[PDB]
Amino acid sequence: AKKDQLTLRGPLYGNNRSHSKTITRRKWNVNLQPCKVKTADGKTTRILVSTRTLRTLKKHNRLS
Amino acid sequence: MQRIKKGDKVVVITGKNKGGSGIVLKIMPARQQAIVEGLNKVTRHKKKDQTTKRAAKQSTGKVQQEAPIFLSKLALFDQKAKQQTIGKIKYVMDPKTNKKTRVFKKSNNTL
RNA sequence: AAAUCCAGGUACGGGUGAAGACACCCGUUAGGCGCAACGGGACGGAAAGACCCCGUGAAGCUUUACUGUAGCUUAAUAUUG
RNA sequence: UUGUGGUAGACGAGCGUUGUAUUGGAGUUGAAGUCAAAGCGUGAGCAUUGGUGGAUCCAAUACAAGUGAGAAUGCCGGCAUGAGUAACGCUUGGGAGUGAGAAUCUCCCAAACCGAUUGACUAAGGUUUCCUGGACCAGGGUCGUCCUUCCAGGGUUAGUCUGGACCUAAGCUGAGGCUGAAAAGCGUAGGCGAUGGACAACAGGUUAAUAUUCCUGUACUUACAGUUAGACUGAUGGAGUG
RNA sequence: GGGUAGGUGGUAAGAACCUCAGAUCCGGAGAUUUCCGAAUGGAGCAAUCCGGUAGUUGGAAACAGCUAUCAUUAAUUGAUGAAUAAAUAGUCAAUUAAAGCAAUACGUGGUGAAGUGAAACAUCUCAGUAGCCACAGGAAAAGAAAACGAAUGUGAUUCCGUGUGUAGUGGCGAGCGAAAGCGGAACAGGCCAAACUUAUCAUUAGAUAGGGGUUGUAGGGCUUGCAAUGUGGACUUGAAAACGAUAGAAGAAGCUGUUGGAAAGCAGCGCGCAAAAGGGUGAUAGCCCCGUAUUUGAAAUUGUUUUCAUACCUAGCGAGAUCCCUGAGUAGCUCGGAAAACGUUAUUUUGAGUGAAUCUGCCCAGACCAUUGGGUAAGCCUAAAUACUAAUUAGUGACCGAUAGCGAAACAGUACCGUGAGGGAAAGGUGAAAAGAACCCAGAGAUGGGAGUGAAAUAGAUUCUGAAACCAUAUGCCUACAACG
Ligand SMILES: [Mg+2]
Ligand SMILES: [Mg+2]
Ligand SMILES: [Mg+2]
Ligand SMILES: [Mg+2]
Ligand SMILES: [Mg+2]
Ligand SMILES: [Mg+2]
Ligand SMILES: [Mg+2]
Ligand SMILES: [Mg+2]
Ligand SMILES: [Mg+2]
Ligand SMILES: [Mg+2]
Ligand SMILES: [Mg+2]
Ligand SMILES: [Mg+2]
Ligand SMILES: [Mg+2]
Ligand SMILES: [Mg+2]
Ligand SMILES: [Mg+2]
Ligand SMILES: [Mg+2]
Ligand SMILES: [Mg+2]
Ligand SMILES: [Mg+2]
Ligand SMILES: [Mg+2]
Ligand SMILES: [Mg+2]
Ligand SMILES: [Mg+2]
Ligand SMILES: [Mg+2]
Ligand SMILES: [Mg+2]
Ligand SMILES: [Mg+2]
Ligand SMILES: [Mg+2]
Ligand SMILES: [Mg+2]
Ligand SMILES: [Mg+2]
Ligand SMILES: [Mg+2]
Ligand SMILES: [Mg+2]
Ligand SMILES: [Mg+2]
Ligand SMILES: [Mg+2]
Ligand SMILES: [Mg+2]
Ligand SMILES: [Mg+2]
Ligand SMILES: [Mg+2]
Ligand SMILES: [Mg+2]
Ligand SMILES: [Mg+2]
Ligand SMILES: [Mg+2]
Ligand SMILES: [Mg+2]
Ligand SMILES: [Mg+2]
Ligand SMILES: [Mg+2]
Ligand SMILES: [Mg+2]
Ligand SMILES: [Mg+2]
Ligand SMILES: [Mg+2]
Ligand SMILES: [Mg+2]
Ligand SMILES: [Mg+2]
Ligand SMILES: [Mg+2]
Ligand SMILES: [Mg+2]
Ligand SMILES: [Mg+2]
Ligand SMILES: [Mg+2]
Ligand SMILES: [Mg+2]
Ligand SMILES: [Mg+2]
Repeated sequence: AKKDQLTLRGPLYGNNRSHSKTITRRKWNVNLQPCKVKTADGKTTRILVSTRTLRTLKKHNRLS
Repeated sequence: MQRIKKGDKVVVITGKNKGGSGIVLKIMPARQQAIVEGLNKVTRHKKKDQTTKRAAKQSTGKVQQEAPIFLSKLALFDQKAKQQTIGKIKYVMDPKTNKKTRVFKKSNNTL
């Protein structure tokens, strides 16, 4: 599914309000992007994470 | 235990037959009835049926048998007492044999 | 068996009447009851008119009617040196 | 004294049903129900007697309601009218017999239609409708002693037939895996999937009902073991054929 | 274990047996438990087909009996091991869990309409309802203030009444509608991270296993002393006792006469009661029977509570130092949404982007700033009051009494309808007792008329009572020149 693999954070369902306040259901999807995380110099899996989790990994010196 | 057993003398205290003394030949606990010999004589109109070795003859005319009687209408008959009377019974347990025995309440007669 | 059937013992002419009468008014005619026929009438039977109108009814379709939207396209921003 | 027609409508006073609470009373010497009659009331309504019936019911004062049926092309059940009317959905005569009863059942002789079919073998489906004896509640558009109806008993025999233990087509399922808010969708290896491919039995007879299945006669095929003789054996893979 | 003298389940008579060495029956605990079904050796059109492996018994083997085992996923461990040296991916084996169902009911979360109302309709309402899906539990959820809120104030959460249809929010229209405070039900607060320290990992640890700590009238760590050996838990094992649950035992008191088929009704004379609740017995029984009030009893399983011991957790007030720690892609901010009564806004939440500080710190008191005051976010667990009843036991009803009550009083989700999902009926009463009509007559027989049983046969299996419409028979009256709501 369109969800993170490190965390479980997924899509966010809400309303699409326009002029005249017409209601139409819409879905916000997470910015899923591919990244490779080294683990003890091995198993460089090409995991699919969000950009928020990618920033967390970057500031943690690629720790997960 | 039971008020009426198979064998003891019994009489009827209500109905057309009053003071009818007899011996209980068989007791049905489920239907609360009791077959007593000589009382409640009914005469089924015996037909003729021939489909078996015994049914080839099955000689049955005006056979009078026994009709069952409600156990409530029955009352135990006293024998040990010189002047016999109809009464109710207890369920005392004598420690001599530790077995329950019926004893009348208007006298001291066992069973 | 069947649809039908408010209860019926259910004539014709002129008139009248919710405006075209077996039943009302005035006249005429007609013994009681069947059977075989043919359809004049009973505004005959079957279908809460499909035509018309009404309802701030429904549905299908159309468009430069309104409000939106899938899709398509453009830019900013993140992945992105 | 003035009044008393009346729809929509407003107001007031009452009847009746079921049950509950308090009092009293009746009832196998006959309660409710139910039918009939020549009664009483201003109205809803209320009694008396007799028949039937077989165990509950009544009066008063209050209280609570699933409390009042003529209509809704109202629902359910029964019964009329139409009406003994339309209809009874392609096939004749006679002789003998059974039987309480025969145009309709059994047998026989004809007769009339089918005869690229109303004839015979089977697939699919039907699921005992098949055979024997008995019956005539119901069903049979009439009748019935008779039936594909009902009752009781019985009937379907495979190494070779039709399908599995063999194989695949369309397609289905599908560990991992991919995709997707969830349920799930797609899909690889494998596995299913005939309407196709490969595979050894023919002739006759027999019972009321089964027969390449049972019986007779003559055969064939595939496995395993022992044995004799010969030969080096050669697949989960390659190739040819299929 | 209880309990007896009968039993072999109902339509059900008969045949044949069992049973007083204690049967049938009731209660507790066990044994066996075919096939399908989560179905799980493989398949498949459910209750079928086809197997593998390791044993063991017959055979000369094929083979055939009799046993046990063989699905998938996840976690742990061990072995083996590619591209490619090492190492992973992968493969195999062992152990432990998960699958599914239902209680037409409650809980949480995700997703989420429309009929309708606004007398049209699009904002809005309906409604975060129906439905779909995931996860449970015996309840769930929530929960210990970065809080309410305006005060010499209260001090987790949950539920009930009021505050009130109030403040407010709404094409300011239809409508929607709290949070404080007050009165009640119940009441409980605990524990990690970081400092600091110990031991070990080629100690590059930035990792593992321990001691120390859990905060707001700030807490803890660093150094230095006094007082402590207790009280209490949401807590483990045992032992003992009490109160129960699942069979039971005992359990008082009436005769006579009358109508009647039958007395229990009626009448006379009595009696018992911690029992006058109820059911049956030929009518309407306190004293006929079973029971009820009351007193009692458990071998075995199981529930609650209490006592004792036993683990685990659990402990105060000072001094100095001025040093360290207090939860970061976090709180804020911007762009689109939402939650709260609010139609987006101080507070809460998040899809995209950006991004802080460290007790002289940070957040809050409806934009915002300053003063004052309140509180300590970015970590976790939490009994009670609360929601519901498919089921077990007892009981109740100014609830129903075969068109009513559950669709279903009977063998009802049946017969039947449909390819399927699905839809879905009608039907109860003989008599006290079958004593269910032997026998005669007519008839082929069913059946009818007598006889017989019975109080009643016009109670006869067509079986309580039997209404009307409807169809026939008959006493009496009228009707064939007669226009008829
Ligand atoms: Mg809307
Ligand atoms: Mg008719
Ligand atoms: Mg005129
Ligand atoms: Mg019309
Ligand atoms: Mg319109
Ligand atoms: Mg509309
Ligand atoms: Mg673009
Ligand atoms: Mg008047
Ligand atoms: Mg009354
Ligand atoms: Mg009467
Ligand atoms: Mg009514
Ligand atoms: Mg009719
Ligand atoms: Mg007729
Ligand atoms: Mg006619
Ligand atoms: Mg005719
Ligand atoms: Mg004709
Ligand atoms: Mg014909
Ligand atoms: Mg003919
Ligand atoms: Mg011809
Ligand atoms: Mg043919
Ligand atoms: Mg049949
Ligand atoms: Mg035949
Ligand atoms: Mg025959
Ligand atoms: Mg006939
Ligand atoms: Mg053969
Ligand atoms: Mg196959
Ligand atoms: Mg084939
Ligand atoms: Mg044949
Ligand atoms: Mg025993
Ligand atoms: Mg709407
Ligand atoms: Mg509207
Ligand atoms: Mg409207
Ligand atoms: Mg909880
Ligand atoms: Mg007893
Ligand atoms: Mg007693
Ligand atoms: Mg009584
Ligand atoms: Mg803020
Ligand atoms: Mg809202
Ligand atoms: Mg402060
Ligand atoms: Mg302020
Ligand atoms: Mg903090
Ligand atoms: Mg019913
Ligand atoms: Mg009925
Ligand atoms: Mg069917
Ligand atoms: Mg008779
Ligand atoms: Mg009748
Ligand atoms: Mg009757
Ligand atoms: Mg005359
Ligand atoms: Mg004349
Ligand atoms: Mg005239
Ligand atoms: Mg006249």
